[PDB]
Amino acid sequence: VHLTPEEKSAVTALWGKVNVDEVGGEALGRLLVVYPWTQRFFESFGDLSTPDAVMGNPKVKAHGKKVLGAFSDGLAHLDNLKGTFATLSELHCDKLHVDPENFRLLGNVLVCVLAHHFGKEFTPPVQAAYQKVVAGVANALAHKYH
Amino acid sequence: VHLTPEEKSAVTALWGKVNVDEVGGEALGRLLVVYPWTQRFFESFGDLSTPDAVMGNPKVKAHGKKVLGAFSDGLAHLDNLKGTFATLSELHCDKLHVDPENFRLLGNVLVCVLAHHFGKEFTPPVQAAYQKVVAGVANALAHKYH
Amino acid sequence: VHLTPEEKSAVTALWGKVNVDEVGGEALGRLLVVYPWTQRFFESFGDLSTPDAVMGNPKVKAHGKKVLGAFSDGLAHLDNLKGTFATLSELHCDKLHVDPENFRLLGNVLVCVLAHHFGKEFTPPVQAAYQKVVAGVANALAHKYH
Amino acid sequence: VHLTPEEKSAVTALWGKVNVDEVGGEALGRLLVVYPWTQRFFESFGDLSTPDAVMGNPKVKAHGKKVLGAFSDGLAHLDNLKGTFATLSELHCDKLHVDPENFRLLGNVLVCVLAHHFGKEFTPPVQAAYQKVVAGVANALAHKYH
Ligand code: HEM
Ligand code: HEM
Ligand code: HEM
Ligand code: HEM
Repeated sequence: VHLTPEEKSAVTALWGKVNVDEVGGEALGRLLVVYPWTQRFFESFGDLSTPDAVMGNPKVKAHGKKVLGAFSDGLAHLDNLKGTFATLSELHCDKLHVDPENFRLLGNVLVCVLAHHFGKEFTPPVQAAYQKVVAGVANALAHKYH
Repeated sequence: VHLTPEEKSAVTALWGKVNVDEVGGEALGRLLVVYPWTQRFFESFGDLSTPDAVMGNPKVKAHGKKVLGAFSDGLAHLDNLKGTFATLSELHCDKLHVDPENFRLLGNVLVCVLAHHFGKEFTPPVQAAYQKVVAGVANALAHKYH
Repeated sequence: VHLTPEEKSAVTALWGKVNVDEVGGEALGRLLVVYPWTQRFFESFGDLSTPDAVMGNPKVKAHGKKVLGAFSDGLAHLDNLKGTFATLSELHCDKLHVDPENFRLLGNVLVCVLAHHFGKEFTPPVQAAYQKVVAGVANALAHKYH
Repeated sequence: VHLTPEEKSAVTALWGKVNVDEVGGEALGRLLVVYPWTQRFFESFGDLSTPDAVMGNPKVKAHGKKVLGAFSDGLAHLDNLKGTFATLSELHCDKLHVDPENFRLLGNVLVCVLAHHFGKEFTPPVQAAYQKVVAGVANALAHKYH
């Protein structure tokens, strides 16, 4: 990832204020609603049969928080997303066999939640910069396939 | 495209409240900022060298109006998108050689721009519903390649 | 999916010399080797942990003959792709939750397999028409998500 | 790009047998036939309106060789794809505005062309490795957008 210094400062000025509970629940719930094939990764979590069921689901909510913590770390290490994510790459690729496309799609969902939460401060350039971050994190997650 | 009763009703309702003059222009502007290669189709519109020149460009705006009204037509014809866009497919495909992937990408941008503006009313099932709509429109635009 | 009368004759002609006991299994196996996440759909098939294991697996080859028969059904009914895949789309989407991207991949794998077996008569236009046919197939298999 | 010592050994021996004057022209040509939107980048090239026009265009073959040669540079330096391609990445991204997806599609075409000229030597593992390699090159060409 390269961010312009104007992009960079903005991107992290905004992350400072992110509610991980709201953003994490919204992001992961919306993945499973918008892209329902993804549910077959979380059969364990229980009831995922409707949007209310997915969104209220406490394990869905709790796992989104953890997902966001990882992105929080990606953020604090944009120079080496590939090392930051090396072990998560091994988990999702070697063991979970998550399709790399789903990494992209969660990324894109995360972006549209942030437009939803960053409000007026979510300008075209701030949007461009977060799309780069979640694309780099996606590529880094899929690294054990490459 | 298949939508359920809930979905369609909230779809059109949210769509009722969209500004005709502003949204297409913000989505078309955002596409060219986030995905800067798409600028190659619009160089005759003027200066696209910075985010500010893309977003403020009057042709980008004015053209975005036509883009938004095309989607509007699509919403009115979800039954027959392929027939609805047959003429715009010839234009984009045979004459302008727009990559199918760019159609997809504008739809995703239009989805974030809705999420940005309608915050809480852009529920997960309404996002799912707009995702299905824009991808349908993208497919029908790409019909000439197929 | 549009082919010219030139296109379909070339395509059907070539299709006639496709070894139906092996091309299917070759494409399924190459899918499984080339994009190893797809293996999560077939864990009841026995040993898949080496290229050799995969390519030898009798249930890969058994299955591929069935895959190949469904592409022949597709090739016969290009004006009725959606309808022709209605039942498989129910299976693959509502029962098996296969990601749509994987339908596209298998298609592309089937393309390189044909090229691998034919040469002489696998002209640039036949390759283009087969890509179209397989993209039509994948889009029909994903119908239930649309 | 990681390759296994067997993949690397096999991949290099195959590339040893590639006609550097022809395979790259066949790739670029088939790209232009199969995914005909890519024709719009080649503004110098004259007539691209039929498959013969694309495949025998002198500039298609001459440019094809340059492309092939750059792929050799990558296959030689698999630990150093970002560096090997930095200058091409500027060109393609900043100056020419080539969509990443198209870098990927050119890769996939090349893979099939190889499949087309090699037969059983083109094992499932060798296909897998080339797909890795070509995706690596696509990602290093798109570096300036990231
Ligand atoms: C793209 C960004 C993503 C990030 C940053 C991320 C992050 C994480 C983290 C931090 C864990 C917890 C691992 C542990 O310590 O044990 C995890 C687990 C998991 N992730 Fe992801 N993930 C991502 C995408 C995906 C996607 C797209 C899927 C599936 C569609 C997925 C499926 C899973 C599953 C199934 C688990 C195991 C959860 C469990 O413990 O039950 N992840 N992920
Ligand atoms: C996916 C939804 C899209 C819709 C609904 C749409 C709709 C339209 C409409 C209505 C026109 C004008 C018809 C006329 O006035 O003669 C048009 C023109 C055009 N569109 Fe699109 N379009 C879409 C996507 C794209 C994309 C992704 C690109 C390029 C990145 C693109 C590039 C163009 C260009 C270059 C023109 C001609 C503009 C001019 O010179 O006046 N469109 N589109
Ligand atoms: C793209 C073209 C595809 C075609 C034409 C196709 C065709 C078929 C057919 C005809 C069946 C029914 C078999 C039977 O009743 O015995 C089937 C089953 C199945 N397909 Fe597909 N398929 C395709 C893609 C995929 C992909 C991409 C996946 C996963 C990566 C997949 C996974 C399965 C599975 C898991 C079954 C059930 C397997 C079993 O229990 O034997 N298919 N497919
Ligand atoms: C993905 C692998 C690719 C490689 C290895 C590659 C390599 C190169 C090379 C070596 C050059 C010439 C550098 C020079 O002579 O100054 C070049 C120029 C170019 N490439 Fe690519 N390229 C790739 C993909 C693409 C794609 C997908 C497109 C468009 C669809 C594209 C469009 C061009 C254009 C328009 C030029 C300039 C042509 C000219 O000089 O007239 N390339 N590429």
